[PDB]
Amino acid sequence: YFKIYSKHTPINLVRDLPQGFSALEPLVDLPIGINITRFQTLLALHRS
Amino acid sequence: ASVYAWNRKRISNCVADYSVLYNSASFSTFKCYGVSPTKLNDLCFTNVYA
Amino acid sequence: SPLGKLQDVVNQNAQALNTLVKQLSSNFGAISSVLNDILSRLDPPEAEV
Repeated sequence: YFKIYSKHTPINLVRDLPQGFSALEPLVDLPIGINITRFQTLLALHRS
Repeated sequence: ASVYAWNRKRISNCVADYSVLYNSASFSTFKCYGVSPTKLNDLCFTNVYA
Repeated sequence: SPLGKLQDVVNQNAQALNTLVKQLSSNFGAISSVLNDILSRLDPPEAEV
């Protein structure tokens, strides 16, 4: 089972991971039954 | 499938008829580990992997 | 903490009862700590063990 837990929060601070406590409520559990050993983050871009 | 490439199917979100397998009896070996071989495998299961 | 002796006595009793309840839900070398699942996941002969 591949479990993803999510939480959304407002933030007003610039950098370096501001402190605070927040439990992460579960979001989804994908019954995929596969092997994951590597992961690449995906980032969009802007063009004008 | 061949032994080395064991094929895995996930049995999800369906009711099961475990008793057809048991009463078929054509299965040479129907040995059950951890779960009863006396028709008590009819329990709620999160995951059935074949 | 003026009545610490009586508090210690009741705390020891409560800890003993809590330990007994916790030990109730211990596996004790079996497959599971619950007996109904043993009855439902084993035939009567194997389950007895």
